[PDB]
Amino acid sequence: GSSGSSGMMLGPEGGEGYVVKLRGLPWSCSIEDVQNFLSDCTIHDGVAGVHFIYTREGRQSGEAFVELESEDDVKLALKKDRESMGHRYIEVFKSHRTEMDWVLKHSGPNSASGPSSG
Repeated sequence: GSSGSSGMMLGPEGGEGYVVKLRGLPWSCSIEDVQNFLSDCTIHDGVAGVHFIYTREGRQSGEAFVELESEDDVKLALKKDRESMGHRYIEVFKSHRTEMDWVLKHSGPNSASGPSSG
């Protein structure tokens, strides 16, 4: 059985990690709501594992990524799909880390075309 991306540099950068994207979150959604929402999941670094998505203006688009500890967590998170958080509905989306990185760098109200280098 060949599963789990141990690690590789050559070819397609293999630096992804168990992550999930939550949509439909309330404009007042806080790391806490997420942590409890994905209880069945073991978020990595807890609060230090949740990444909310913002617009170029500085608002809460609703999207919010969340890092996990292991694979199982991912499969479990996907179970919280079309869920109900507080007074709204939440939608889980299977995503990797390498992605949550770009989606963020180019999400907040302050991007400035990423870093100087280019």
